[PDB]
Parts: sequence; C-alpha cells; structure tokens
Amino acid sequence: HHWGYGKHNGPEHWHKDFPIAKGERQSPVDIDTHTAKYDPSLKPLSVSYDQATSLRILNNGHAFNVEFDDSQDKAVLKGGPLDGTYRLIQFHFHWGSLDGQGSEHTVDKKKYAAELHLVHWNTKYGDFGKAVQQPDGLAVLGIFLKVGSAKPGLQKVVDVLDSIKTKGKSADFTNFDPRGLLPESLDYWTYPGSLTTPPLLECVTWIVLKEPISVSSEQVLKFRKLNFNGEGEPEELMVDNWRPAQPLKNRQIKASFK
Ligand SMILES: NS(=O)(=O)c1ccc(CN(Cc2cccc(NCC(=O)O)c2)S(=O)(=O)c2ccccc2)cc1
Ligand SMILES: [Zn+2]
Repeated sequence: HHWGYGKHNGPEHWHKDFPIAKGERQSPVDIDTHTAKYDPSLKPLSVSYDQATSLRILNNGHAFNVEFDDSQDKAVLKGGPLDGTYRLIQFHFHWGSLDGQGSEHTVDKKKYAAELHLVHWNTKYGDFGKAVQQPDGLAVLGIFLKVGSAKPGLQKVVDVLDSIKTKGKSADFTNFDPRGLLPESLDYWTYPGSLTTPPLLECVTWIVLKEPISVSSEQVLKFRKLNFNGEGEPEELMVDNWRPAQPLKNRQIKASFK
C-alpha cells in the first residue's frame, strides 16, 4: 500500500508515513496575488539552459521525468532569490483529468490544467541526495500550463509518451532543449517550501512564473493516456497527480515584479 493519488493512498493519507506532510513549510500553496509583496531586492533570475544535456524519459508510476546529465555545470539556475548555483537534474509535470484542474500551485484559487516543475540542486552540497537534506538544497522552477494553442517545444515530449505508457518504462531522450518550455516573461513569485511528493522534504526554494505557457488539448490528452500501473496490470490512467494547496503558515510570498 505505497503512496499515490488514489482514494486510499492519496494526499490526505501521506502524513501517516511522512509526518512532515503537516509541517511548517509545505508545498504547494495558493498564491494570493494581492498579498504577495514586490521585493525590489530580488537580484535578476538567470536560466542558463544552452548546454543542457537531456538523457532519458522515465514513467515512474507518479509522473514522467525527463532526466539531464547533472555531472557538470551545464544547465543552471541562478539569481532571483537564490545564493549560488543550482544544476538542472530533471523536469516533470502534474496534470488533471479535466482542463479545470491539474496544477499544484494556484493563483487566487485558480487551478491551471497542468504545472511543469524544473528541478535543480544546489551545487554546494555535491549531489542531489545530500541537497534534499538542506533547507536551501533545491530550487524548483514552476510553470503553469493552460489549454489553448499548441506548445511546439512540448511536442517531442508528447510524441515519446506512447513508448513509456506504464510504470518503469523508459526511453532514450537525448537532445531535448528545455528552453522550448519557457514563457516569454521570467516574472515570478517565490517562497520557501517543500517537495510536493513524498518524502515531502522541506528543502525547496520555489520560483513560480507568473506567465503560463499554452499547450493544445491534443497535447494534454496525450499526458492523460499514460498509466500509473505497470505493464500487464489493470489500466489506471495517470491523471490528477497533483497535491492540493497546503497551509501558508508563517511564510511570505515575494513577487519579482511591480
Ligand atoms: N514536485 S516537486 O518538484 O516538488 C519534486 C518531487 C519529487 C522529486 C524527486 N523524486 C523524489 C525524491 C526525493 C528525494 C530523494 C529521492 N531520492 C534520493 C536520491 O536521489 O538518492 C527522490 S522522484 O521520485 O523523481 C518523483 C516522484 C514523483 C513525481 C515526480 C518525481 C523532485 C521534485
Ligand atoms: Zn512536481
């Protein structure tokens, strides 16, 4: 009976194995746009993905991960609220069964159809596993998806999903450029939080972009054809793999923009 997004093993159950689920800096959160304060002091955000080296795509039974070579400073995130250099290790998404839900963060209680998480680790801790034990170990760049026009830079991802339908399947996924998943503006909100999946470690600086990307209904339909189950098991569509908003507690959300 391991964790997931079903009635019996979903977010409201996670605290029994992962008591930090009820902690002081859990994610996601609702971003109240009127309460978030412009912080002039946030340096520029620097997204340097020109040398990114993607390797593989994996269905992990919860989402799919696009994995990168993080054994050198190739694809890095710096600036904004961050001290030092954060290396891109993977990206993944969370999405809904319907276009009216799927994001983890919300904006004035609005749910987007999906949310992209670009996951980076602080190089001062040497490896990802050491980084997640630190309060400043990770920086996750979160990007909302709305349904409208297709995202050209997403299609290579969409077209490989048939080959990783079930849990534990992977495929080679070289030469994929994550710059094709960014919106025009890098205006953002930031706050200290957590992983949104078990083990729910309180190690993340969240950087949530204001501007959503547009994807087509055909693109998100292909996400919803993935499976949570393994091969030769009853089909469970991979949908609604999002944690709802958690209490803000003693946190302030800062805006990079006036
Ligand atoms: N949603 S999010 O952006 O907050 C976020 C969530 C989860 C992760 C990473 N995963 C869990 C993890 C966490 C800690 C240690 C280890 N291993 C220790 C080691 O590498 O020695 C693994 S996962 O299994 O790839 C994964 C699971 C579900 C959906 C997506 C990714 C990163 C960011
Ligand atoms: Zn995530």
